Amino acid sequence: EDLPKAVVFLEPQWYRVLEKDSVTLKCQGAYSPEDQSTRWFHNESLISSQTSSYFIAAARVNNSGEYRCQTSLSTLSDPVQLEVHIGWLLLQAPRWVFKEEESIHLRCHSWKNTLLHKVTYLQNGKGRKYFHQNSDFYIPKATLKDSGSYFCRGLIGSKNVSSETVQIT
Amino acid sequence: GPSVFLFPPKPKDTLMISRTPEVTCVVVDVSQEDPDVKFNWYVNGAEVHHAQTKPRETQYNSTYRVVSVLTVTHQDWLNGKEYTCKVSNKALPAPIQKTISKDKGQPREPQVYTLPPSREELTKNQVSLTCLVKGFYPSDIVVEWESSGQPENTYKTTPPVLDSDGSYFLYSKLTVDKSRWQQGNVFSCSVMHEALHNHYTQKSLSV
Amino acid sequence: LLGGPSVFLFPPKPKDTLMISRTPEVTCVVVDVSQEDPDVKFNWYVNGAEVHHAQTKPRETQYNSTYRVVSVLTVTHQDWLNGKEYTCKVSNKALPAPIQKTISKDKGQPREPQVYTLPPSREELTKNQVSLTCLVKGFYPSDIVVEWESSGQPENTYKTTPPVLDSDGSYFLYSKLTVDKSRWQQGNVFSCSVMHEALHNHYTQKSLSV
Ligand SMILES: *[C@@H]1O[C@H](CO[C@@H]2O[C@@H](C)[C@@H](O)[C@@H](O)[C@@H]2O)[C@@H](O[C@@H]2O[C@H](CO)[C@@H](O[C@@H]3O[C@H](CO[C@H]4O[C@H](CO)[C@@H](O)[C@H](O)[C@@H]4O[C@@H]4O[C@H](CO)[C@@H](O)[C@H](O)[C@H]4NC(C)=O)[C@@H](O)[C@H](O[C@H]4O[C@H](CO)[C@@H](O)[C@H](O)[C@@H]4O[C@@H]4O[C@H](CO)[C@@H](O)[C@H](O)[C@H]4NC(C)=O)[C@@H]3O)[C@H](O)[C@H]2NC(C)=O)[C@H](O)[C@H]1NC(C)=O
Ligand SMILES: *[C@@H]1O[C@H](CO[C@@H]2O[C@@H](C)[C@@H](O)[C@@H](O)[C@@H]2O)[C@@H](O[C@@H]2O[C@H](CO)[C@@H](O[C@@H]3O[C@H](CO[C@H]4O[C@H](CO)[C@@H](O)[C@H](O)[C@@H]4O[C@@H]4O[C@H](CO)[C@@H](O)[C@H](O)[C@H]4NC(C)=O)[C@@H](O)[C@H](O[C@H]4O[C@H](CO)[C@@H](O)[C@H](O)[C@@H]4O[C@@H]4O[C@H](CO)[C@@H](O)[C@H](O)[C@H]4NC(C)=O)[C@@H]3O)[C@H](O)[C@H]2NC(C)=O)[C@H](O)[C@H]1NC(C)=O
Ligand SMILES: *[C@@H]1O[C@H](CO)[C@@H](O)[C@H](O)[C@H]1NC(C)=O
Ligand SMILES: *[C@@H]1O[C@H](CO)[C@@H](O)[C@H](O)[C@H]1NC(C)=O
Repeated sequence: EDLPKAVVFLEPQWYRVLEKDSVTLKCQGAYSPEDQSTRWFHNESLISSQTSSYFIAAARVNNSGEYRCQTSLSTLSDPVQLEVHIGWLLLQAPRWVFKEEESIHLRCHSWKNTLLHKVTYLQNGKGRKYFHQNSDFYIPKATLKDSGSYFCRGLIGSKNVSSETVQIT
Repeated sequence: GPSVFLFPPKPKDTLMISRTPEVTCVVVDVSQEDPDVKFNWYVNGAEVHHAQTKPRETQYNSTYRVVSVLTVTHQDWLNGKEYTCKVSNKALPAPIQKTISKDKGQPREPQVYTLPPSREELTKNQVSLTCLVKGFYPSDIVVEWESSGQPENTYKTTPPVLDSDGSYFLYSKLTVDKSRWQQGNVFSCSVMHEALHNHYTQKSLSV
Repeated sequence: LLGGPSVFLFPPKPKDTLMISRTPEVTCVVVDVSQEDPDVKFNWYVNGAEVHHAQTKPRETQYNSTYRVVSVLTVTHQDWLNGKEYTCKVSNKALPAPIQKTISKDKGQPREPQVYTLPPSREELTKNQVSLTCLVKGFYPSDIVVEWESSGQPENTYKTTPPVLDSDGSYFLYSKLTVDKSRWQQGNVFSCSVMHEALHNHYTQKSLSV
C-alpha cells in the first residue's frame, strides 16, 4: 500500500464483446502530470500506443484476456478481464456480481450494429420484458431469483437466432 | 410490429348447427406497452360492432396475446362471404388486415366406401376396419366412427391428399378387437361435408 | 436484402438409401446468398472426415437475386442407418460464424410392418373406376417407400398417403391405385410393394387378385 492504485475503465460499459465491434480502453488515477504516459498491459505484457486511450477497432479473439494500466504513478491497476465470443447475438453486461441489490443494465447485442426485430430477454427459459425493436433491459432493485441463467433471442429480418448462457447470481 | 393470424372456423362447428361457429382472429406478439388494439371486422364491408373479444392473455414472453371472436352465422360461411380482420396498433405504423372465405371454387360429392379387414390380418390379435373417402373438395371434411349408437374410441384419420383429377381423399382407420368383430357387431363410418345429403352421411359394416 | 444467409441439409430419399447399388445422396442447399460476391467453400464431417465428395453445381438464381448453391455427398450403405452423424460446416464472408446443421437421427423401434391389402368395396363396382387399397402398419422409422406393380410395370397413377402416428407409436399409412372396372374384373395380378428398414433384404409385396 503506497501510491493510489489506478484502475481501468471501459468504452463502452460492456466487456463481453463480439468479433468486429469497436472497443476503447482508458485509464484514470494516474496521468503523467505534464506529458501523458500510458504503458498499457495486455495479458501481462506491453503495447506501444502511448495514448492515454487505447484503440481496438477490429477486435478479434486474440484481444481477450487481462488488461491493466500503469501511467506515471497508478501503482499497479488491478486486472480487468475482456471477453470475445464468436457468433451473432450476445448478452452484454457491466457487472456479473449482483447479491441482494444493485443496478442491472443488460444489452442484447447484435452484430455489425445490424438491427434486430422481436428481441426478448429471458429469465431461465421464462420471458420477462419483450420489445419489438432492439433496446436495453434495465432494472433497479434485485429480484432474488434473477439469480440464474439469462440470455436473449431475436429475429434478424427472418433468421431466428439465440445467444449464450450468462448466469448471474 | 405485432402479427395477426386469421384462423378459420372448425369444419365440424360450421357443419350442421349444434355449435355456433366463430372466425377467430389472433393478434400475437405485442408488448406490455403499446397493447390496446381495436378490431374493425368486415363481412364484405359492413363492420357491425357485434364482434366479441377475449381478454389480455399473457404468454411466456411478456407478449400480450389478444384474441377475438366473430360469430359467423352457420348458413353464410358456406356461401363464401369474405371475412376480414383489421387490426391497428401503435406498434404497427400501418394497420394490417387479413381476409379469408370459403375455400373457393366448386365442390364434389364424396361417396364413401368401407373396406373390410383384410383376410390374413385376422389370425392376429386385433383387426382394423377402413373407411375410404374419395374424390371430393375442399378439405372441410370430418370423419367419425360409431358403434351401436355411441361414438367409438380407438380410431385415427389420414390427412387429405390431392388425387389425380383435382380432388382429395383419405383412409380413416379404426382398430377393433378381433373378438368383438368376428363374432359380429355393427360399425358405421359417418362423415360430414358441405356437399352431401344435407351435410351428412354414414356407411355401416359387419359380416 | 441480405440479413445473413441460411443453410439447409436433408437426408437422402428412402429408395436410394435402403436398396443396394443406388447411389444415396446428401445435399446442402445455401439459399439467400447475393450481390456482393459471397463465395462457396464447403467441408463435411461424419465425426472427423474429408472433402472429395461434392463439387458444387453452378449458380441457380432465377427470381429473387440470390446466387443459389448446393453440393452433394456420396454416402455408403453399411454406414448411415447405422450410427454416423454428418455435418456440412459451411462458411462465407458475409456470415460471421461457420454454422452448419447435423442430421442422421430418426432411430428406435423398427419392426415387422406386416402389410395388409384390400379389395374394392361393393358399391365401387358401379363406377367405371375402382381403387385397390394397401395399408401398412407396424413400422416406426418414420419414412418408408411404397409402390405398385401389375405383373411388372410401374403403374404411375396410384396415390399414396403420408404417414401418421398410430396408437402404440408405430406409424401407419395407406395407398390407393385406381384401375378401370374392366381391368379389375379381368383378373390381373396386382402387387403392392413396400420397402422399409426392417425386412428380409428389405422388400415385400402382397400380390392380390380376385
Ligand atoms: C410468444 O409465445 C407465443 C406462443 O408460444 C408458443 O406457442 C406454440 C407455438 C408452442 O410452441 C408453445 O410451446 C409456445 O409457448 C408465440 O406465438 C406463436 O407464434 C407463431 C409464429 O411463428 C405462430 O405460428 C403460426 O401458427 C399458425 C397455426 O397456429 C395453430 O398451430 C399452432 C402450433 O401448432 C398452435 O399453437 C395454434 O394454437 C394454432 O392452433 C389452432 O388455433 C386456432 C386459433 O388460434 C384454432 O381455431 C384451431 O382449432 C387450432 N388448431 C390446432 C390444430 O391447434 C400457422 O398458420 C402459422 O403459419 C403461417 O405463417 C408461417 C410463416 O409465415 C407459414 O409457413 C404458414 O403458411 C402461415 O403463413 C400464412 O398462411 C396463409 C396463406 O398461406 C395466410 O394466413 C398468410 O398470408 C401467411 N403468412 C402469414 C405471415 O400469416 C404459424 O406457423 C403460433 O401459432 C403462435 N402461437 C400462439 C399464438 O399461441 C409468439 O411468437 C412468441 N413470441 C416471441 C417473440 O417469441
Ligand atoms: C430467395 O430464393 C428462393 C426462392 O424460392 C422460393 O421458394 C418458395 C418459397 C416459393 O416461394 C417459390 O415461389 C420461390 O421461388 C428461396 O429459397 C427457398 O427458401 C425457402 C424458405 O425461404 C426454403 O424452404 C425450406 O425448405 C426446406 C425443405 O426444402 C425442400 O422442400 C422445399 C419445399 O418444401 C423445396 O422447394 C426444396 O427444394 C427442398 O426440396 C429438396 O431439394 C433437394 C435439392 O435437390 C432435393 O435433393 C430433395 O430431394 C428435396 N426434398 C424435398 C422433400 O422436396 C424446409 O425444411 C424448410 O423448413 C424449415 O424451416 C421452417 C421454418 O423455420 C420449419 O417449419 C421446418 O421444419 C424447417 O425448419 C427446421 O426443421 C427442423 C426441425 O423441425 C430443424 O432442421 C430445424 O430446427 C428447423 N429450423 C431451421 C432453421 O432449420 C423451409 O421450408 C427452400 O428450401 C429454399 N430453396 C428452394 C425453394 O430451392 C429463398 O429463401 C429466397 N429468399 C428469401 C429471403 O425469401
Ligand atoms: C491473451 O489471452 C487470451 C486468453 O488467455 C489468449 O487467447 C490470447 O492469445 C492472449 N494474447 C496474446 C497476444 O497472446
Ligand atoms: C428460434 O429460437 C427459439 C428459441 O431461441 C425457438 O423457439 C425456435 O425453435 C428457434 N428456431 C430454430 C430453428 O432453432
